[PDB]
Amino acid sequence: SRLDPPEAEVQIDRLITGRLQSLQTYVTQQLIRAAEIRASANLAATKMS
Amino acid sequence: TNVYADSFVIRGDEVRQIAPGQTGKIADYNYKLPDDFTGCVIAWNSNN
Repeated sequence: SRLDPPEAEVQIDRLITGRLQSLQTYVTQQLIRAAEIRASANLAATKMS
Repeated sequence: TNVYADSFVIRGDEVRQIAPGQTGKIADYNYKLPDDFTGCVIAWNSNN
């Protein structure tokens, strides 16, 4: 609301790059943690079997 | 593919309003360039 199309565009581009970096770091770190969880889940299924 | 040469006049000030998104009364009501503009702007001198 405070900004007009041109610099609203550039600032929102900086902010969406920042949020994309944050969400991509979240997704990649959660993929790593999901690989850890999947290794633990394969271990759990191995113990179950 | 195709070339359109827009032609109009504006004061010495508010010439920066001839730009994609740049606000102003002329840009708000008279002539608004698209945000994804592609071309050259030539504000060649007309004091005469």
